[PDB]
Amino acid sequence: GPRPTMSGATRLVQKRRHGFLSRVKTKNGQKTLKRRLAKGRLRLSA
Amino acid sequence: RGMGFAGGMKRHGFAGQEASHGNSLNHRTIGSVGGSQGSGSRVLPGKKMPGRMGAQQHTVQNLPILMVDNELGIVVVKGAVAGHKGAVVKVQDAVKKAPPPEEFVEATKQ
Amino acid sequence: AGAHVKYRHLSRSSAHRQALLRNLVTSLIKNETIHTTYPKAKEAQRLAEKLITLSKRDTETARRSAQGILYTPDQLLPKLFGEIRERYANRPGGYTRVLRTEPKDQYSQAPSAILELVDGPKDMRFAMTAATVARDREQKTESTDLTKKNMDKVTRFRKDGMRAFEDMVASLRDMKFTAGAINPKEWKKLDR
Amino acid sequence: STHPTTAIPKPTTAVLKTSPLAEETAVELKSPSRLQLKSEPGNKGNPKGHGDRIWAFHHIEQGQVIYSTKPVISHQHLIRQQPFTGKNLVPRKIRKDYWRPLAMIELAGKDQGAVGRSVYQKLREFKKRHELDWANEAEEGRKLMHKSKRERGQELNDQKPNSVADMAAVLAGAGKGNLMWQVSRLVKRQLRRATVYWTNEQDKFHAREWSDNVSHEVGIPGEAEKKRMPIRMSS
Amino acid sequence: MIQLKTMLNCIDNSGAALVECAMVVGQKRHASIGDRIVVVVQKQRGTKVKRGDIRHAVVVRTKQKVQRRDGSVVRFDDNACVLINKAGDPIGSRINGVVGQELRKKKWSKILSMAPMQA
Amino acid sequence: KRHKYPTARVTRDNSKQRGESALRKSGTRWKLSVSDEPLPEPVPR
Amino acid sequence: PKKKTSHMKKRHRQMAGKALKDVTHLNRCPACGNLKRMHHLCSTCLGKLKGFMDRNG
RNA sequence: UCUUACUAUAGUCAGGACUAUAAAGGUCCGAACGGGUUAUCGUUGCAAAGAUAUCCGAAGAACUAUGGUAAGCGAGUGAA
RNA sequence: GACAUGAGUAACAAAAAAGAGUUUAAGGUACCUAAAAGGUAUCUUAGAGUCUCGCCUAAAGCUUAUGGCUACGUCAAGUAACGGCCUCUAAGUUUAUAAUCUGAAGAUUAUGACGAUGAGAAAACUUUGGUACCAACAUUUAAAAGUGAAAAUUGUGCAGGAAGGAUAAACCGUACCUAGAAUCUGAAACAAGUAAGCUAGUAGAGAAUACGAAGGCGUGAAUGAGAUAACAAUCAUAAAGGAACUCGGCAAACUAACUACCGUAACUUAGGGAUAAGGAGAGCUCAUUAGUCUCGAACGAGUAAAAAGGAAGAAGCAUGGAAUAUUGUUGUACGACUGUUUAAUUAA
RNA sequence: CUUGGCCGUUAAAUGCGGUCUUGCAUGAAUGAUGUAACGAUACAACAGCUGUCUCUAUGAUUGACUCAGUGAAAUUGGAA
RNA sequence: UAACAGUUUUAUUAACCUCUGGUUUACCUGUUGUUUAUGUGCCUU
Ligand SMILES: [K+]
Ligand SMILES: [K+]
Ligand SMILES: [K+]
Ligand SMILES: [K+]
Ligand SMILES: [K+]
Ligand SMILES: [K+]
Ligand SMILES: [K+]
Ligand SMILES: [K+]
Ligand SMILES: [Mg+2]
Ligand SMILES: [Mg+2]
Ligand SMILES: [Mg+2]
Ligand SMILES: [Mg+2]
Ligand SMILES: [Mg+2]
Ligand SMILES: [Mg+2]
Ligand SMILES: [Mg+2]
Ligand SMILES: [Mg+2]
Ligand SMILES: [Mg+2]
Ligand SMILES: [Mg+2]
Ligand SMILES: [Mg+2]
Ligand SMILES: [Mg+2]
Ligand SMILES: [Mg+2]
Ligand SMILES: [Mg+2]
Ligand SMILES: [Mg+2]
Ligand SMILES: [Mg+2]
Ligand SMILES: [Mg+2]
Ligand SMILES: [Mg+2]
Ligand SMILES: [Mg+2]
Ligand SMILES: [Mg+2]
Ligand SMILES: [Mg+2]
Ligand SMILES: [Mg+2]
Ligand SMILES: [Mg+2]
Ligand SMILES: [Mg+2]
Ligand SMILES: [Mg+2]
Ligand SMILES: [Mg+2]
Ligand SMILES: [Mg+2]
Ligand SMILES: [Mg+2]
Ligand SMILES: [Mg+2]
Ligand SMILES: [Mg+2]
Ligand SMILES: [Mg+2]
Ligand SMILES: [Mg+2]
Ligand SMILES: [Mg+2]
Ligand SMILES: [Mg+2]
Ligand SMILES: [Mg+2]
Ligand SMILES: [Mg+2]
Ligand SMILES: [Mg+2]
Ligand SMILES: [Mg+2]
Ligand SMILES: [Mg+2]
Ligand SMILES: [Zn+2]
Repeated sequence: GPRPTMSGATRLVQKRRHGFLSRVKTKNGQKTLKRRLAKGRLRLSA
Repeated sequence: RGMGFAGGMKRHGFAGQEASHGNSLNHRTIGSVGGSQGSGSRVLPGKKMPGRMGAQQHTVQNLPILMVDNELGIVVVKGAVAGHKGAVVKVQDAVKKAPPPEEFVEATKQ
Repeated sequence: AGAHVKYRHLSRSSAHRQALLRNLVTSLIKNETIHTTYPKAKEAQRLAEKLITLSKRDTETARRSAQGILYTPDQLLPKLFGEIRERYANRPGGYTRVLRTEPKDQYSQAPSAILELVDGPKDMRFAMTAATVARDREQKTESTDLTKKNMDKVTRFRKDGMRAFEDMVASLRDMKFTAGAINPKEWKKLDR
Repeated sequence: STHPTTAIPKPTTAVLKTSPLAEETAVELKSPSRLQLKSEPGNKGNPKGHGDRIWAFHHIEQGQVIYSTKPVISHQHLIRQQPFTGKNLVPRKIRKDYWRPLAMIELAGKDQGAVGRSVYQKLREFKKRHELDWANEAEEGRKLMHKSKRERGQELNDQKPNSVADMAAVLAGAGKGNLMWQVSRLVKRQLRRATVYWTNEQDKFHAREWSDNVSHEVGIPGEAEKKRMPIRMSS
Repeated sequence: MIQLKTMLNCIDNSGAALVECAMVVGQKRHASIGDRIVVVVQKQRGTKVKRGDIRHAVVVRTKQKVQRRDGSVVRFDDNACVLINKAGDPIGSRINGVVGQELRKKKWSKILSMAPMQA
Repeated sequence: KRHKYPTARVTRDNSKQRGESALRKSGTRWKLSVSDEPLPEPVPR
Repeated sequence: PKKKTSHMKKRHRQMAGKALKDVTHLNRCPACGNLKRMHHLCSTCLGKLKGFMDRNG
């Protein structure tokens, strides 16, 4: 079954992993933004 | 003496089950209530089960008369008698014994 | 399967059930009356009548036992061995009265009652009977045998007695307390 | 075990009537103390200058008051002078942007430091008896007993008005063993001269009446240097 | 009330000092004063009985209270017995200690003949 | 203080603020020099 | 449950002998003549008399 | 952001006892803390891994915190 | 998708716990009174408080973090009584630069930049390498005494214990919640889980155990009032016997902690075994006192001084008086040992 | 094969311990063999201890039952 | 004639508390730690 994996989770690790700068500055991150931007998402990251 | 709803141990002398050797929630229960398909696929009539106990008539036979006091109004009999103090009981000559002598039966009527 | 209960347990523990009775008897003596549930009013009635018996004793063992029942002895002991002792000197028992009333709490609809001290400043049967006699005199009716029987009960052992009861009736007429009271001769004609 | 008094009329030792409950004034409840009948009590066993001035700081938003002998307060004052008045009502520290000087008491005697240590003692005991044993504000005035435990704790934190009425009392001889009396015992007694410096001219009107031995001055030394200008009623 | 695995004190000069009950002879209920049992000698004293021998014994006194006809109840501080043979005669020739008085009605005259004091 | 060594007999209540609260108006623990006078009443804000 | 309980059998259990019993132990109040419960105090007179003994005495 | 290993910077381990040491021990008894031995309860549970008692370690191969590194053709990490 | 059945059933039981008064607002009833109004009493909804009682207490308290579908009048040049921003750098990161390698993508080394969980002048006014170092452990030190930090001093062991820079007041954070009573993670108002400091006192070696000052709490009817059957759970006691139970002493009971007490076997890698085993003592009162301390005047007196003290004494069924610490011994198999392991059925 | 033979332990031993010239199918770093110490490993015995049992009884709290309020679930071809 | 003394066991079913025991959670007594309230409380002139 699922586990409580978000216990003790901080919001500084959310910007370093799934933030916006982590995606525009990486080759594989531009795809995610372009993919999410083509679908029409508002929340491109974090 | 009425005893309300009695279980299997008090009402029918069921032995019960174990206390500590792994028993789960079944220490004073009745256990099995019959066989399976070959025994009728039903609980058989006359099965001993929990229910109300007491408050039923009971006879004690062959109790001698130790004392007879007219002033006090008491008739002391050997042994125990069914019921609680202040309960009405029926006293009569024993049925499994010879009736009282003929002379006595006439003296009392006289 | 065992023996019958000696008294009411009131779904409480031993220590919790003794404090409940010491608190009901403490509020009764302090306030002269309490409105509670009926089972509690009947369990505290036996302890309230056994505490007033200790207030009519001359030994110290009674003064130490009465100190162990109340929760504020320093404030309530003078009243116990004072006013309360003087009031019940001539009465042989029956110092308290339990009267059933409508549910105090409408959520649970639990039967309630009023445990009070007879011949006290807040006797509810003394004021209810004075209100019945105040309505009979203001309506030119005749009191029933049950009212005359209650008039003597609430005035036999009272200090002032009848004089304190006539003043209660007089105050209930100058105040117009029986205004709007249905005459007893018209009860047979009322469906609701 | 504690014993709370009742809001009943009582006599005062001060020359003025501190409260409407005060029955009599300038009543001797005990023979003059050792230093009371002394023209010049001195700083016998205290540092030079100690007791000549007494500062009073207050929270400009909540009204919490603190008394200090030195020109500045520390963390010891907040712990030893602020009783618990509820959750989120006792600050964890002293915030420089909230605490300002309320007033400053200066005695005429430039070296009678023992007279100030007595005024500071009665002010701290009165403040404790204002947060505790507030029977005169339970059903009258602020009516603290008619308020919630939250609102009641916020009104107890506001000791600024009470503190000003405590100064007019202590400086008028209130308290037993007050060293601001001076008994000649040749037996005539009088009050010692004092001066009160106020950061706000309107803050001295919390006391219904002041004694005749106190002089009121606006502004506290060292305040102007901090670019803090005093408040003047006349303007 | 002597039952299986009950330790008794043998008070005769047969050779045993502490025997363990192994069977109640002639009844299902636990044995009281004057009832037969089968014991196993566990200790001796210094044709005596050797440790481990199986013999018949008679309960002479018990620690469980024994009510009597006249309402007089007796209680001893320990459970004791005397060894006997399958015929019913005591093996020992002398008994040291007080024995229960319930042996008279249970046809144990021989055991009482050499009993110094009865209680 | 007669005996001053650190093991001297302790006869004081080390819980200074025992049964003392402002929200409940418990009152002062001990009798002070200002406890016999009426609390000065100020002019409200 | 092996089978769904029918409308007939579920109506038997719900209303057969489970009708709300009408309270018939009522009598008027002697002080005001309102409908009170037998052996119980009048709630309208209790509160009023309880409040009348608190003002004067 | 779970978890495994490593890594950098930090923190924690009442008290008592033995031992050659004032401090040199994968030492001893035992809280915190960390484990999860046995048992009962629970099993549409308070809980998709919990409660109670009991038990084990508790200056070390210890435990914890905030970051970082290594994982998905080949297998990352693994006192396995 | 709607609506049935089970069923008006289960459930609202963390072994803390409640009882009796008072009161505010709005509204619903009945009466008074019919000039509307208002008054008295009662009920409903949302609150508040008083007295008594109990529970938590090295918490279920206070102050704050992580965090937040709780809410927006939360206020700082700096120190006392503050963090961030900013400066320096670690582990590392780099679509920065150069060189190099490379099917493309990319990778590598150096430099630069960035990167806290670390380091950053002064202030109750202020702006070289033991000539060492600030890992662990121990010791010593702000002079009336004791205690707890900080920083430093000295020493010990081997497992041999960072980097770099120095050296007239902007901007951002500030409210509430800390999980036993309305807020974090567990799908939720979940008996679980989560960081730091403080966390009365008595009593102890102690943060153990017991009581509990303040404080909070005894949940949003997500409940309340009765009754006290069987049975279930969690417990308490028990005649005689004492493992006869059972796959098996599973569970439970016995034992227990303490003293500078006595004594302690086989065997042994000579360290152990060992706190072996097995015994003794304990609270209250008191004679007695070398010194220390106090009082009076060397001496005298004193435990309304700490201790010491004895083959003294009193009372009771009982003085390890309540709570806390779960038996002893013996012969084997396996693996030397301390440890590790299938998160959530196998801990060996 | 088998509860191998013998001895000790038990009133009674397919067990445990010792022993045999005892290996269907032991064996030497897939190490062989015997001790000290250690073990929440596994088996066996002794003493104590006990409701484990002979053989259960009584008592306490929370549920279970009744009244008031709120109000599920698995399941169900249809059912006299 | 009086008086004195003696006149089964086991098993099972049910009832029953006189006796012998067990139980006793609002009974009496003794007692430890600690808290709360009330009263009282040292020497000397
Ligand atoms: K997983
Ligand atoms: K069970
Ligand atoms: K059938
Ligand atoms: K179950
Ligand atoms: K700043
Ligand atoms: K490439
Ligand atoms: K027993
Ligand atoms: K009996
Ligand atoms: Mg985490
Ligand atoms: Mg009956
Ligand atoms: Mg049984
Ligand atoms: Mg058939
Ligand atoms: Mg209930
Ligand atoms: Mg208790
Ligand atoms: Mg705050
Ligand atoms: Mg992580
Ligand atoms: Mg260790
Ligand atoms: Mg340990
Ligand atoms: Mg693990
Ligand atoms: Mg496991
Ligand atoms: Mg160990
Ligand atoms: Mg059903
Ligand atoms: Mg039901
Ligand atoms: Mg239910
Ligand atoms: Mg209204
Ligand atoms: Mg940088
Ligand atoms: Mg940092
Ligand atoms: Mg929770
Ligand atoms: Mg918790
Ligand atoms: Mg939640
Ligand atoms: Mg603890
Ligand atoms: Mg809280
Ligand atoms: Mg409540
Ligand atoms: Mg016994
Ligand atoms: Mg057996
Ligand atoms: Mg068997
Ligand atoms: Mg066990
Ligand atoms: Mg002794
Ligand atoms: Mg004696
Ligand atoms: Mg091992
Ligand atoms: Mg191990
Ligand atoms: Mg597993
Ligand atoms: Mg090999
Ligand atoms: Mg090997
Ligand atoms: Mg219902
Ligand atoms: Mg009897
Ligand atoms: Mg009693
Ligand atoms: Zn009426």
